[PDB]
Amino acid sequence: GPHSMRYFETAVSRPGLEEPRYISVGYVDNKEFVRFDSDAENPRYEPRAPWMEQEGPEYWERETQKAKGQEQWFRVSLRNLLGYYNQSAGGSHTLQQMSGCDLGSDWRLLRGYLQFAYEGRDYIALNEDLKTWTAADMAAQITRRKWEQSGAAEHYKAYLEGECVEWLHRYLKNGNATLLRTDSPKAHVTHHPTLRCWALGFYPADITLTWMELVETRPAGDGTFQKWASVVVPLGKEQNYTCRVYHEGLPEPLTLRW
Amino acid sequence: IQKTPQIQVYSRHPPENGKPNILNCYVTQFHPPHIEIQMLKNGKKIPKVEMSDMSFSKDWSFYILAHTEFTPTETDTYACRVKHDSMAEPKTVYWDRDM
Amino acid sequence: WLVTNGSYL
Repeated sequence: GPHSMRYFETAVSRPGLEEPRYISVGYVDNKEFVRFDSDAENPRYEPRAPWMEQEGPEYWERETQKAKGQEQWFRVSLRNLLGYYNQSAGGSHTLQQMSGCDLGSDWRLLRGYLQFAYEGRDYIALNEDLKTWTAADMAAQITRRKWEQSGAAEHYKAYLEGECVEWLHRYLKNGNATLLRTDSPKAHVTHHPTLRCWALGFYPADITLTWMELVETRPAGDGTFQKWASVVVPLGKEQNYTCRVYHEGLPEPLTLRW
Repeated sequence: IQKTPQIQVYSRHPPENGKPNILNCYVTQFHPPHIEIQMLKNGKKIPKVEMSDMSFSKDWSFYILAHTEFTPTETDTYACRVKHDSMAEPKTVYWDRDM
Repeated sequence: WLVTNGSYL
């Protein structure tokens, strides 16, 4: 199947301050493996996954210095967006970035991604060709002209076909065991004045419950997830429905009733 | 513009009366990222409530998980209280133990 | 491995 790496970066300007808050989070196959946060007393890039402790000191020193450089880059770009949009530095503003790559079934680069959002809305994004930009509005068109003139797309396309694929290959080799894990859900059913099917303790988050109301899948905090789906039965007719749960951790899909 | 938070409040483990557990306030879909979350017991704030580390989603909206230990009883009520710029006043969400 | 950004916005 496919695989992916992503980095989610966030900068928030702080009025009357020079340094915005900068947070950077790494993801392999949508699982967080690294994080940096400018809020710490001595901020340092840190492993969020067991298999990342296999990397040595030069790794964490280098990623740390990179992150401080990115904090500066977002500080600049924030100042520029104030001008494009004629805003005041008296307000807090938010800039976000998603970058990384998807490897196909053949482990070759399938798709590269680089995109930015301002105030939580799409601003500019590098296209599938890793050559051209899509700008979201008139302000982003300024940036797009700038980046055309500077050839920034080349820098990114190099990274995406570069380091992104390499380091992803290596993060897959390192994280192999852990990343293949599946915890099967444990399920049960409750009656109310309304019957409810609970799936608890499962990983990864993709799951199907079928009898109806349902809640978005939620973290338990312990590395597993929870979901439930319910109906309103005809109050006298019990075994009103059967609850099936399909999840890739189950030897077979479960079946339950009240 | 700003996205108003969605809130779920639930225990990590199925609640038993008297048994040490963890209460979760899961807040999602919001923007800007700055947000303030509190946990309440019979209308009274709980100190020490730990924030998760904040992430954001594919659609750019922020999310986060607040959690603090708790010991459910038959009588005490629990709730989560969220202050965010998208709302003219903070939103409080009761803890329903079978929700 | 974190990408390093190019030209500023």
